[PDB]
Amino acid sequence: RLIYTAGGYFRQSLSYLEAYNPSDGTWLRLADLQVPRSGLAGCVVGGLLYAVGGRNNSPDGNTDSSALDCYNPMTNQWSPCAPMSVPRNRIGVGVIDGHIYAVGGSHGCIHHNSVERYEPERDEWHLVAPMLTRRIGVGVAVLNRLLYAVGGFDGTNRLNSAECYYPERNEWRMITAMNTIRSGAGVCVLHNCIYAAGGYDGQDQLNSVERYDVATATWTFVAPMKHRRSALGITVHQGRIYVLGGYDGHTFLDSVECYDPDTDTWSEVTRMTSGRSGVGVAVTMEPSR
Repeated sequence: RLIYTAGGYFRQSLSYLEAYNPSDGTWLRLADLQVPRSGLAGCVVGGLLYAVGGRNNSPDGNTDSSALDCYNPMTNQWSPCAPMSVPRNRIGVGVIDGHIYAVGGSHGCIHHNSVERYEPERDEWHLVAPMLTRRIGVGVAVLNRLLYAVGGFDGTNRLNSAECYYPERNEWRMITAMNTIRSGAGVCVLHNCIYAAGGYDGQDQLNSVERYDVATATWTFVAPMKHRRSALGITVHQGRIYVLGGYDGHTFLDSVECYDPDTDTWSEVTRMTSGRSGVGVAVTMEPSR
C-alpha cells in the first residue's frame, strides 16, 4: 500500500497525483487530476481513491470545485463521479460504512455548515444535518462510526471547537474543544484517538499536536512536529501518522514527517518532489503499471 497525494497548491492549483512508498522511499508519478485542485480532500472507499472538492486557482481563473473524482490504481485512470450539491474549498471528509461525508468548506464568501453524504453504489449525494458551526479548513475524522469535525475558520474567527455527527440519529453534538485554535490542521484517527496536528490560529502556523481520547473526552498534547505547517496533508500508514507539506508563513513545504505513537517522536522521512500545501492524502494499494 502507498501514500497518495493529490493536488495541492504552489501558486496554482496543481494536478499531481504522486504515491509514496515508505519502504523503498520512492515517489511514483501517476495520472494527473483532470482539473488542477487545491484545498481538496482525499479518501479511499473499496480500493478506490477519491478527490473531493477544492478549488482551481489558475492564472486564467479561480473557481471553487464541487467535483468528486475517482482514481483506480488498477487502471491508473481517473473517472468523474456525481458532484456535490455545492462547491467546497478547504473541505474535510470522512468515510463511514463505505459512504463519503463532505463537511464544510467555502464557496466564494459562503462558509458552509452544510454536510452531504456520497454513496458509491448509487453514485448519489444527499444532504444530511448541517453542523452547528460554519467551518472551512475543517479537520475531519471518523472514530467508531462517529464523524468528528475539528477546528476550522467560520469566516470571522478561527476555531478550537469540535463537534460530533451521529449518522443514524442524523444530528450534530458539540464535544470538548481542543486546547488550541486551528484552521487547516491535519486531523486523523490513529489507534483509538483523534489527532489534530498543526494548522493556523490566526497568528502563527503551529507545530503542536494534540489527541482526543473518546473515553476521557479530553484533548491531550503529544510531541510536536518538527516544522510548523498549515494546510498540511495527513494520513495513517501502518500504525504511524504521516504529514505532508503545508505552509509555514514563508514557504510551501515539501517536508514529510512521520509520527511513531510508541515512542511519541516525529521524524522526517522524505521530501515530496515539490513543496505544496492543501493536498488530499489517502492510502490504498499500489498501482499495476
